[PDB]
Amino acid sequence: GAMGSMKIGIIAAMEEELSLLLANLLDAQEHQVLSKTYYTGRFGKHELILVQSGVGKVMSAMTVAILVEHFKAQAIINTGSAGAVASHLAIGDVVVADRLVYHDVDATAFGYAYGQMAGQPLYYDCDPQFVAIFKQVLKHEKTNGQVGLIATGDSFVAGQDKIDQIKTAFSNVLAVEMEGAAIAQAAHTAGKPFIVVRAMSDTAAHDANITFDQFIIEAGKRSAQILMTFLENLPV
Amino acid sequence: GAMGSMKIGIIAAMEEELSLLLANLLDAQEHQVLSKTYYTGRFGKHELILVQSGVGKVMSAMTVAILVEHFKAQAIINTGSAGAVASHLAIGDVVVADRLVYHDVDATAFGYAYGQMAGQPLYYDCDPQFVAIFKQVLKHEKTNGQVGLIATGDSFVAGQDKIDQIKTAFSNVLAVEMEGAAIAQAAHTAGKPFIVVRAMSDTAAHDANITFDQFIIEAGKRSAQILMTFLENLPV
Ligand SMILES: CSC[C@H]1O[C@@H](n2cnc3c(N)ncnc32)[C@H](O)[C@@H]1O
Repeated sequence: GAMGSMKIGIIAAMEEELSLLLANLLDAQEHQVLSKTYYTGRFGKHELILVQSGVGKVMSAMTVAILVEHFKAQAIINTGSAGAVASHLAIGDVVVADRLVYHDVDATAFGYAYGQMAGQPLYYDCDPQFVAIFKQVLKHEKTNGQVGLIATGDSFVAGQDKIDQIKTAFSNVLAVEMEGAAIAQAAHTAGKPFIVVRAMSDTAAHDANITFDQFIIEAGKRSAQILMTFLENLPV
Repeated sequence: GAMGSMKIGIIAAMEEELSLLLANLLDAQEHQVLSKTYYTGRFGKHELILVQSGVGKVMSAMTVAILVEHFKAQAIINTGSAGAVASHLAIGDVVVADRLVYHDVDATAFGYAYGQMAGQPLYYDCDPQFVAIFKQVLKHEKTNGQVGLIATGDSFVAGQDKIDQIKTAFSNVLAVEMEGAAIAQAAHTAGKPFIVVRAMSDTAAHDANITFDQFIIEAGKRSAQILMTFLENLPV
């Protein structure tokens, strides 16, 4: 592209988390690759490749490999919903991850840290460039958006017992979801900068499915709006 | 004749199996993609792509995505070793999985069965021809083995109480390991037939007096030999 324009891959697990970004994409074109639809186009000064990956670690990690190998993405961003687990964090609030960790990985029998996949770091560090820009977006909005740790696992967290297990393991976790550390692990192995941004759909309580169904449209929308302000502020 | 020469991706976890397969490839070429090493060449009537397996769900999902998109694999074979969890299996027996399931996935709040990923079946199905052909190789070579279920999660499960929990949840499980169902979920998403096979490194009672890393030296060679027979018996 011109100057420092980037090709940015953006992954949302579900339709509600990608619809608004698609409504913003200029010069859009669909592509079918490994049975998923990728949408190329422009936003602000950058080129995006959007995809609805499907939920969880395997689906999201496949889309990072194809975004980098096939679409030549230079950065990877995940957006969508999450369950709020920290104190002082409500439904509709935004968390931008500065680090990702798995809460459901136990290879401690091979002498790894709890949460650490073999052959990987325990924490995946979001790009510090992107964190600083998103930190300034949240600041300018002047509400309750936070930057901190998001934890991932292949489970939808719904109950105090699994909140307590996660916070015992990682006391500073803000929110939980099913793709952020998977996308971070994949983009880290590919050598490309990444970040995760989420808006809270629920508080991961025993009946969190009912709350998620109420708020998933809003959570997808809110995460996407913050992401677009970041893209407007990412220079070239 | 039918589909002709099949491009087959082989994800081999045992380094002595991968070295023996590579030693048999015609026109062997080395390739780096997303920082990982793949070998392409021919064996018998087929073109192969060989790669060392990574560990866990995310590295498995990237490997299948790259084998299919970059190298145009039309089928995925994943081999390795794992301890038995069913009582009747002996050290060195070969489990040919016909189904894979996750033991560590909980989206039950939404009404899914335990183990079932959102948007997926609870069990993934290995290709029925590949399962029959492998079972026949074992029979022809008078090598003991069994067809059945393998359960996967992003943990190494060392505690027997946790093993018994997985057996309570999935009654017919023969063995538990860290990549098979992610290979299955990724290859199925891609629309490619696949199969997962494991040599049993230990019995359910832990009778082995050789370690896993020692077991896989000679087992990797045995598994390479069985695989090359399977590839000779895969029709064009
Ligand atoms: C339908 S499975 C839940 C989907 O929404 C996100 N998510 C939203 N709230 C939660 C929660 N409480 N626990 C886990 N993942 C969540 C996940 O990353 C996944 O894509």
